[PDB]
Amino acid sequence: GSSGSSGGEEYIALYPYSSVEPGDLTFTEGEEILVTQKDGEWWTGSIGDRSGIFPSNYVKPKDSGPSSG
Repeated sequence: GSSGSSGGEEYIALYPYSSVEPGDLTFTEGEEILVTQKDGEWWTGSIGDRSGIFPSNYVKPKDSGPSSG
């Protein structure tokens, strides 16, 4: 019954992190980073279809109210 679509962990960038290196994922505060791989402290996030590393200390758990109706 029903079909809920999910994937990775939805996190919000608490602060805008700009990396000069194409290795670290570049995003701004508020952006929605989809975490999938967590290696140590720094986890690998994604955006739409991007990939890179970022400070896990610069991301929060996308908290959304239990929308109902």
